[PDB]
Amino acid sequence: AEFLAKISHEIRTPMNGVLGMTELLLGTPLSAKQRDYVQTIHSAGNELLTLINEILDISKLESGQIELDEVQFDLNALIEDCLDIFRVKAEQQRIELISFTQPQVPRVIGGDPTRLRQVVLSLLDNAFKQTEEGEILLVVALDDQGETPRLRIAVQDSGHPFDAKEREALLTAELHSGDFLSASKLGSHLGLIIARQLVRLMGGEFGIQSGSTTLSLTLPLDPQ
Amino acid sequence: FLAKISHEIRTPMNGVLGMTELLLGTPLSAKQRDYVQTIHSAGNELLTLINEILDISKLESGQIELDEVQFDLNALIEDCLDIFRVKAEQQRIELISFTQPQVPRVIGGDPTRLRQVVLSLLDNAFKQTEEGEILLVVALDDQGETPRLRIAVQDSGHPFDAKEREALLTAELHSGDFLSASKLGSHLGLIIARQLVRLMGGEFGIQSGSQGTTLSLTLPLDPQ
Ligand code: NI
Ligand code: NI
Ligand code: NI
Ligand code: NI
Ligand code: NI
Ligand code: NI
Repeated sequence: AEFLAKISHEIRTPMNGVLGMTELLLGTPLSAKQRDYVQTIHSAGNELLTLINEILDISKLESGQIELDEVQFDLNALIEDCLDIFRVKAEQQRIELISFTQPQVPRVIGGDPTRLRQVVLSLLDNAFKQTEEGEILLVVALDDQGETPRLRIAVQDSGHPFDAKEREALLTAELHSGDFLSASKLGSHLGLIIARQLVRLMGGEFGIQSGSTTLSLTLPLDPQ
Repeated sequence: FLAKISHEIRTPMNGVLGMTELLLGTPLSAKQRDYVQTIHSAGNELLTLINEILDISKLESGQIELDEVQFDLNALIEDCLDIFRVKAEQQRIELISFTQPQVPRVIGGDPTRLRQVVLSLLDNAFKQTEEGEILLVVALDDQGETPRLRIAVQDSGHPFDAKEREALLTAELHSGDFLSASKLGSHLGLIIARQLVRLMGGEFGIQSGSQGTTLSLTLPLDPQ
């Protein structure tokens, strides 16, 4: 996990130029059809750059190069924010965003918001690509089961929930430098897997119960 | 190239390069042209790098197996040189090739990788030499206990250092140390080229005369 982080500059350096010219190109006199192409380089280039950025920092985390910072953040305000990106396209029918935050759960807890923001988004975004019609509910509750209260977050999948082989391969997902690029055909897109690894790093477990899927994450916490 | 870059890196970058090849068909100013010209000449660099990084990790891990089929040796070596002739005509370079009288027409092996290794060395020449002559000698080597094939590519080019020579022969990934970040970007395909030959069955070494650098592999020629 040192490697990708060690040579991070040279994976960044040309990509910084691709968007560098692009966010610069918009200022030039662009014709009607030209600007349609240049912004495509902007729009598609970023979603690859963020992917690149998203795989390097997780590569840094498994090495122990950097730490997940512990701060006290508004748990509900983050979740309701996570919904608001998807609520704008929730007006299209045959899907319904539902949020249930059990009254017992705290409003603020100690953890890392940004990396939790990804995992909640990555679990939520997967539900949209899965469901053609239906409704998606996100529960934020704590399961008192266990020696010490632990927080749980789950998202319910609409269709073809999981391959029996496919899920097991998700639970035992550990990716190295080259492994993050190999395009394993088994199929959990990069987005899902990176998301999975973090939820192991912060403690707790990942759970998917496929019933004809509820991508569940159970972070820990100390009772205070 | 024998490693499939991810479904989520290849296709966004596929759209970026698709624009640059398409955008030049549109009238644009000179200063505007360089911006799109680099994205083609730089967006490829990252895509070439991600593949190269991935290729080593697959060679070391052993997930790569070689075909055993009969191919025409002359065509392959003749076909590789046809690629570079257009790149060699502009560059003031005369590339020449000699194939010994004794080396056979057909040998059993893997023609797809052997092309890549021959492509790998042959590219390195043009990368590090101008004004010079590039030569490709194909000749069997009888010094071993049994006749073996060996292919030599040398350039009237600038030599390799004492440490870059040592690095190309010893450095490995998911191992001790890769020794560089800046220096590998150009010479990474040569390590890959070594990985095949070392797997192919014979040793691949480099002897740098202080000017011409000869990169020669020895492949185990078929029994009879
Ligand atoms: Ni650096
Ligand atoms: Ni922007
Ligand atoms: Ni399926
Ligand atoms: Ni896809
Ligand atoms: Ni091209
Ligand atoms: Ni390793």
